[PDB]
This record gives sequence, structure tokens and C-alpha cells, in this order.
Amino acid sequence: PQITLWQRPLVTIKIGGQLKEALLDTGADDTVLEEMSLPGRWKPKMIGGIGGFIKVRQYDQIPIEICGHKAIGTVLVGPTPTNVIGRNLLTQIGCTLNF
Amino acid sequence: PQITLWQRPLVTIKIGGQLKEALLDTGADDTVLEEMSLPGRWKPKMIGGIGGFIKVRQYDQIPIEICGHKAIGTVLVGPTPTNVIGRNLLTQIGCTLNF
Ligand SMILES: C=CCNC(=O)[C@@H](NC(=O)[C@@](O)(CCCN(Cc1ccc(-c2ccncc2)cc1)NC(=O)[C@@H](NC(=O)OC)C(C)(C)C)Cc1ccc(CC=C)cc1)C(C)C
Ligand SMILES: [Cl-]
Ligand SMILES: [Cl-]
Ligand SMILES: [Cl-]
Repeated sequence: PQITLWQRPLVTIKIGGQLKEALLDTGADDTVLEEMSLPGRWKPKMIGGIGGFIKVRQYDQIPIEICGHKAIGTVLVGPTPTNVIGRNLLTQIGCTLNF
Repeated sequence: PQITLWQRPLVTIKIGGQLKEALLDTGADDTVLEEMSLPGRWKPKMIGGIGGFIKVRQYDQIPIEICGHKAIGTVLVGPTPTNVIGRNLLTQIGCTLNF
């Protein structure tokens, strides 16, 4: 699709058996989701943005589906104020900025 | 241009006659720049990021070039980890997301 930026670019994702809404975020290195359960190994991480840092759990090799596009990547889970899809997954569905 | 996301989408901007680097950030409502001088009066704003909230100075109707594309709009100034160009100016230069 072509997604306008007049509004926040929100999409549905499918992950860990769940449907969630998330923001397509070209400014984010990483994908970060609100507290949820995911299978397999994880390790702690600090990530930073405006306002400073939060501690998250890093899960690797997680299948995700975004607008019908399947991908796999790292997902961070923790007390983020909103769900964001970061560049690490945006690349995999072939998402570009255009003007 | 078409910009892929394998690296951070950093571009050159020009504001107050000076070149800076800034990040094209579809996850940001607003444009926020690191401490700098701008003309005129400002108003208070609080903005929220992943880490929590900061206070910034809001300047309106500021000319700014983004990748050579001319815009004029609201620029916030405050303690951000990077210069970020948000949707308020991305829309002025005709930016969309595509996949
Ligand atoms: C650890 C590696 C580097 N860090 C990052 O890549 C992180 N990226 C972000 O925080 C960023 O892309 C911003 C994410 C989008 N965020 C998403 C977001 C949106 C709303 C909130 C929110 C909601 C309700 N209440 C409080 C906050 C929080 C985060 N929106 C905002 O922060 C914006 N806020 C808003 O647009 O407010 C609507 C704004 C920039 C104007 C503060 C902007 C950004 C981009 C790069 C860097 C590091 C660069 C040296 C820092 C910040 C995470 C998300 C991957
Ligand atoms: Cl990844
Ligand atoms: Cl590509
Ligand atoms: Cl504006």
C-alpha cells in the first residue's frame, strides 16, 4: 500500500497468537511492544528515546505478520507507552519512505 | 527520493542558514531539534517519548529545508537524543510510506 502521513500510520500486527495495533516508525531502530508473553530465550536491554530510557526484554527470531506480510525478527517487550514497529521489521516487508 | 530503512534515515536539513542532520521519523507527530537559537516568541509544550515526557520550546512558521525540499512550520526545541523530523513537516514535503 501507500500510507499517508496526515495521520499516525497505525497497522494491525499478528504476533504470538495475538492481534495488536502498532505504529510504523522509521525513527525506531527496534520494534517495541507493551507487556506480553513470548516464547523462548530473552535478555535484558535498555533503550532510549525522548524522555530517557526504559528496560525491556529482547526476544530474537520472533515471527510476525504485518499487513499480510510475514517477517521474522527481534521484538522488544516492556513499558513502552505505545507499540512501535521499527526498522528491523520494516525492511523485511519492503517498506520505504518516498517523496 | 526513495529511502530504504536498512540504515537510519538521516538527512541534511537547513534551518536559520545552517546545515544539520536529522532523522525522518514517521513515529513522531512533531518535529523536535536539539538546543539552538530561533527568532520570535515561543510557547510551552510537553511532548512524550518512549522514556517519558520533556518540556520543549514551540516556535511557529519557521522556514526549514529538508533534503532540499522547502517547508515552513512548527519546530520544537529541547533535550532530544537526535534531531527528528516529524509528520507535521513530512506531510509538507509529500512523504509517504510504501510497501
Ligand atoms: C535504543 C536505540 C535508539 N532508540 C530508538 O531507536 C527509539 N526511537 C525513538 O524513540 C523515536 O523513533 C521515537 C519513537 C516514536 N515515538 C512514539 C511515541 C508516541 C507516543 C508516546 C507517548 C504516548 C502517550 N503518553 C506518553 C508518550 C510515546 C512514544 N514517538 C515520539 O517519541 C514522539 N512523540 C509523539 O509523537 O507523541 C505523540 C516525539 C519524537 C515527538 C517525542 C525517535 C528516536 C530515534 C532515535 C533515537 C536514538 C538516536 C541517537 C532516539 C529517539 C526506539 C522507539 C526504537
Ligand atoms: Cl532483527
Ligand atoms: Cl530493499
Ligand atoms: Cl507545522
